[PDB]
Amino acid sequence: LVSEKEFLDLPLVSVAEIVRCRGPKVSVFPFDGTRRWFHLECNPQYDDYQQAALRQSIRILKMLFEHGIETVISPIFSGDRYIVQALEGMALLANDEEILSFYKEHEVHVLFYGDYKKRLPSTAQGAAVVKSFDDLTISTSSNTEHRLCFGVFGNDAAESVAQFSISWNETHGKPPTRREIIEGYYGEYVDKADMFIGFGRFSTFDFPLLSSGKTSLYFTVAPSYYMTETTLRRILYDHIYLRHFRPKPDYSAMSADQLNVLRNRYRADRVFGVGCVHDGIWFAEG
Amino acid sequence: NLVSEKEFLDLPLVSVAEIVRCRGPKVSVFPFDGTRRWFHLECNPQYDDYQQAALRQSIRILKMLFEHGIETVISPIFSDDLIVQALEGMALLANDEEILSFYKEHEVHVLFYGDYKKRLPSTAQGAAVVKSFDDLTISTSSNTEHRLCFGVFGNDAAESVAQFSISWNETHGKPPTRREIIEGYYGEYVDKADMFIGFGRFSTFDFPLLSSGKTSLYFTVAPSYYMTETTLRRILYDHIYLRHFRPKPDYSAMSADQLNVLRNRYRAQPDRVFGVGCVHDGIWFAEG
Repeated sequence: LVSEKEFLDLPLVSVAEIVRCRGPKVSVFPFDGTRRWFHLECNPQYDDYQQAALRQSIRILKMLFEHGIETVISPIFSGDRYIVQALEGMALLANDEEILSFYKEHEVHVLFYGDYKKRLPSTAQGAAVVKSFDDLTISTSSNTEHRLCFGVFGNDAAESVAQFSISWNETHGKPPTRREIIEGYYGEYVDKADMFIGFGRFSTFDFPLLSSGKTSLYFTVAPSYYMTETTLRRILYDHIYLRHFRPKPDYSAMSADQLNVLRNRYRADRVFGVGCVHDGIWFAEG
Repeated sequence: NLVSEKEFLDLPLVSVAEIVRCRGPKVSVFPFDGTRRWFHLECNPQYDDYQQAALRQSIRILKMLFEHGIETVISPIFSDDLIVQALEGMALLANDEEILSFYKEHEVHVLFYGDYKKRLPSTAQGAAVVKSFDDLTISTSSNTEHRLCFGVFGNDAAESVAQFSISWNETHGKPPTRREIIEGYYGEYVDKADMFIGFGRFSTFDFPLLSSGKTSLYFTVAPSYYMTETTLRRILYDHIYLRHFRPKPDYSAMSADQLNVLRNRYRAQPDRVFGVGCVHDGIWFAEG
């Protein structure tokens, strides 16, 4: 029984306790539109993309964890032979000092999911990235306050599940349960996503097995890196108090006039996700 | 392909259907949602019958979708991630004269997917309904104009996939490919969903294996049954012409002002988020 203004005025710790009580326990947050943001808020002539971007990802993950969210799932990647570059960008997640300090300071256990072992190049660099992912999962394994799952080619889990399940049944004598399948794919058991925060065109991606009809979807207008505290709070408020508001509507107990308002509104077309294009850029209308 | 929204709206139906056939959405997911509300608003709950009304509207809409050139419609009917009443409803979908007449007239091939075999009552009635699903799939298998996939507890395919894959390896000596996994789950190979049209609260559900980042998501304000021809055309237009506009943005090639309009927009309206709603009399509505 909290209003939005009240929720906005709460001290941070109260918000965190509410989130631990009611969720979202598992939040999906790809960092999207990093391109556009980099051209708008940095200097592309002087600044370097990878470091700036990493700084912002750190800021947002910090914010999410500090709001009492236990697990963040963050799909990162899904010319050519600029692959060296992008393998270095992946490498930052396991070697950059600032982010390692972040994992330490916030007691984050980092896990990687997806088809990266087979899809990454069979080069010494590719092998090095994979090995640094493995090693990072091991060296953060003593952390238990938060879980961060990074998705690298984490889009089509069907074949991976098929093979995991064949092996499992061969060594256990029965199929793996859903929990066991999830543990196999993410490394540890993770609950279904409570929310997905996307950007721009309405679409979701790269959290196999964890999607449900109870996953709340949001789409920012600005690139993810513009995410402010106020915004995160309006999202949290919507998911916690409004998405599953009780009691459910009782149409029979509604006056003739209320029913008239609903009837008239629905009769006189409005659909979220229908957009417009300006200078080659899509914007949601409304 | 240089077509405006007004132009697209003014096109003859066959032109639209041909465009949809050419450019998609080939596979469209469309649950019928907000049906209690729709029924209390557009029918006489005191005189009218719920199921006939609802079925009539579902037929109307599926008809509209197929008439717009969409090959496959996937429609979650009963969802357990979102018995109780309807083992009955699905029975209607495989047994009601009007809808059977619809599958015939519109040459629809019907499939059922989900955990229904295990979730349906283990009674003779449950068995009979399952058999009628099977029989309907066989019966409409010669229909080739359209495909309709009904979701009955079609969430959480993981365990189904595990079991299918175990059996498959037992018979073939190797794991099934993705294609084979999809055939196993849906009965036939189906491509990834090109769009999902939902209602109200932004959420999607019950099309396992077929979701991708390329699935365009839409959320109507009104309950599904209010869907009109114009609304559907606006959705189609957005998906075909706007969602994947070419060329894609080249920021380094953009003028100072092209960057400025964007920067200014984001800085001057910093908290804009679609999916945040408001509640009145227990009804959630998206803001914006």
